[PDB]
Amino acid sequence: RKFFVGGNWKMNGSKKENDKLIEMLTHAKIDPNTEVLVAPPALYLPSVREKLDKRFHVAAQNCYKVPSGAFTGEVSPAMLKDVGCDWVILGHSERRHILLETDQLVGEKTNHAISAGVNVIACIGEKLEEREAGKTEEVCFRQMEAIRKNLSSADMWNHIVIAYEPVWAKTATEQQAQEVHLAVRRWMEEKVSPAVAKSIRIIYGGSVTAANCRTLAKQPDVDGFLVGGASLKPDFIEICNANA
Amino acid sequence: RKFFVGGNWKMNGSKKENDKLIEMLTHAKIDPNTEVLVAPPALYLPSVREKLDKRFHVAAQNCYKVPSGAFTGEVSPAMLKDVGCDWVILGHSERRHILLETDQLVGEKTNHAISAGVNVIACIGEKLEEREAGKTEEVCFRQMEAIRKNLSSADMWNHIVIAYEPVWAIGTGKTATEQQAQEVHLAVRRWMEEKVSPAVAKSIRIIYGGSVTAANCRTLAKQPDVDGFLVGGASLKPDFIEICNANA
Ligand SMILES: [Mg+2]
Ligand SMILES: [Mg+2]
Repeated sequence: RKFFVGGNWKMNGSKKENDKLIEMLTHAKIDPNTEVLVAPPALYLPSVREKLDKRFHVAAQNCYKVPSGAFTGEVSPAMLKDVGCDWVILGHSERRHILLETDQLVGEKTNHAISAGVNVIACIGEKLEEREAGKTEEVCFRQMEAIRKNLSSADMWNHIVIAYEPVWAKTATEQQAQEVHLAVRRWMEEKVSPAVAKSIRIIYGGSVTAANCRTLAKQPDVDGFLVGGASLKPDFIEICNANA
Repeated sequence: RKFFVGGNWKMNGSKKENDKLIEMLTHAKIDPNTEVLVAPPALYLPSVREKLDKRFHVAAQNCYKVPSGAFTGEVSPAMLKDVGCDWVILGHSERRHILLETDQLVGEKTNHAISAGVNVIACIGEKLEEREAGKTEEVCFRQMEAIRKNLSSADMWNHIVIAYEPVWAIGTGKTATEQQAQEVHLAVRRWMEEKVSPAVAKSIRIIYGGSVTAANCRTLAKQPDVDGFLVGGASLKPDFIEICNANA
């Protein structure tokens, strides 16, 4: 499985700061076997995609579940493709828990994006009370099932990267991350197919820093990262190189 | 009060379709005393603003309530200003009722946008079951109060346009008459007079955000407390220009 590192800029960006990050990525020494993605705020997606070499993916941080219509404030996968973007992050913990997105909506968006030619980083993860009640697997499997049930065909998994976010984190160890990634992969093996489970990337979306990335990368079922704050700093390059 | 017409493109657009609308706006003949605004999807705000004559306002269809942070998928007013856009639509009925935005959240966003130098079209309106229970004013006043209460000072009303959406009509087979529209606009202006000030009530634009068409716009525009429109589907068509000219 090809190592996959996505930098989620979250609600951070400006012409000035984006220029700095683009120059950092353009001149950086990055392991050629790492797939690298960045996700700027929607306003800046067309410009970042125009300015970055195709070696880098550029992802939206959200999209909706139909190509057009009366949905003020929403953007569709067709618009992403229009501006050269072929990736989207869906179901991020902030969208589920702050902006109130349901499991079903994330699954509907995922199916629609892939149908429109956009690959999906599909995010899952449990909150603190859920982990403490022993429901990590119950919650993660429920979120995964809502995606599985909404896909139009089993080949769509070739266009998904699963991101596990330990929302509950209190600090998640590399052992705790590996434990969930393994459980999710075994779920994929049973509910989809061994072939998909073996090939699908499951990336870790907890706190990823220059200091902990190499230990996390060595876990056998951790295939990369969905990076938060470090994506805005030169440490992102070290994280991109965590598997090398 | 200066007549104000905003076109809400909703989730419709592409680089090439937007260029087509920009050409329509550029070649349109419009009364220079009318304020005209368009609101493209967020991906297209910088390109639309760069390409479209500065005589037209360019608005975001939504934004969030702090300048930056851990809010994946949200954009801030500071980013709007960074790409030259100084307007936003907030509290649109689709965001309230489909995306579940609260009265308080709309008020917090409105305050934050204005704080950043972004003017706000603040949308209000009641649903049918609320209207049939005699709660049109109760609902509209509750929504307005949540905005008022969250403003950092009453001077922020100089940066607000209120849009009344008759959700009870938009979302059903009913049509709101121009008399029904005028009746709500009058009550909202009187709320402004009583709860804010007469000076603010006299100057604030209250635009109608129901079904606005080439066929009904002139009758709606002549209503004394209707100061313009927030246009939906017709904003994507040449009919938008007739609506921009509805008061002349
Ligand atoms: Mg021309
Ligand atoms: Mg109707």
